[PDB]
This record gives sequence, structure tokens and C-alpha cells, in this order.
Amino acid sequence: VQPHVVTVLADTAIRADNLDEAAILEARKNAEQLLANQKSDLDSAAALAALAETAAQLETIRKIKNRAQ
Amino acid sequence: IKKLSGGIRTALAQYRELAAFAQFASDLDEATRKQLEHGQRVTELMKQKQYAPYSIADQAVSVYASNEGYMADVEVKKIVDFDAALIAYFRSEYAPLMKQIDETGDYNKDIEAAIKAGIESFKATQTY
Repeated sequence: VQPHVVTVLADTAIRADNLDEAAILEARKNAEQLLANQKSDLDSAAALAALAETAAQLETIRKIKNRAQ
Repeated sequence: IKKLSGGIRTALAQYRELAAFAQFASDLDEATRKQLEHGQRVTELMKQKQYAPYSIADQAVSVYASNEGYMADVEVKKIVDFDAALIAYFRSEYAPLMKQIDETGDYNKDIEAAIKAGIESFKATQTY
């Protein structure tokens, strides 16, 4: 603090409506954990299954292009 | 053989259930990884040469060794050498048991105990 400028630095800071903030920060923790879990699920489902399923079977058709039966 | 083939069937089916993720072993469950391992071991075991027929005793011994997990401590390679060495040992020193299994085909506690004793005797004190 000094007469022209005032600045206070804090490692962890939030509006202290109560003497504790764990009950408020737990909501953010739940949101972050849920977003991470859903993002992992979405990435896995969108990529791993789908791309492998598309790449599963393509050569049995390419090998028979010139067939006349 | 009827009593023994169930483990081979289920192991091969469980290995077949995860064909897509064989190339993505990094992203898989550890239990799924173990099922992949056992399926690979069985698939390696299933190989055979030409003009080398097996009597029922040889198949019984090999399948029993595979079923109880004695083959899970070796690598995917050398499995054929291990199988051949075990079969040769069993035919070399266990003639009466092999003859009895070949001529009768029965399965009871005594036969299972003798087969396990022979397999465990091979597991150590011998080479591939």
C-alpha cells in the first residue's frame, strides 16, 4: 500500500461471504471433473470406434474391381 | 477332449471380441490387455507343422497346460518350441500314461493329478 497506488497479491482469493469457501469451490471442482470425464468419453467414442469401424473392411472390394463373374 | 476344449473356445471368443483395438493397445483397459495377451498365446499355440499328426494324449496335455496358465509366463515367441519340448518329454518318460490315455480316453482325478505332476516337473529342471 502507498498513497498513490494500492495493490494486494494473493495466491488464492475469492469473495469471502463466509469464513470458509470449500462449499463454493466444490461446485467448480464438480464442474471441472464432469467436463473432463465427458470430454474423454466424447473423444473416445467419436474417434476410436468410428475410425476403426470405417477402416475395418475396404480391400475385399478393391481386389474385385476388374471381376466379370 | 470334451472336458478340455471349453477353455480354448472361450479364450478364442474373448480374443475375437476386441479385434478393432488391437492397434490401439496404448488406450485400453488392463483387463482387456490381459485378455488380449491370453488370446495371443492361444493363437500362437494353435499352430502346427505338416505330416506331424497328434494323438489324443498330446492334444490333451497341451490343452491342459494352456488352460491352467502354465503358458502365461513365456513370451509369444518360443511357444511352439515349449510345446514341442513338453510333448517330447512326456512321450519320452511317461509311456504308460500316454498309452492309457490313447487307448481309453478317460478323465478322472488320478489322471488329472498325474498330468499336472508331469507338467510341473517339466516346468522346472528342464530346457526348451
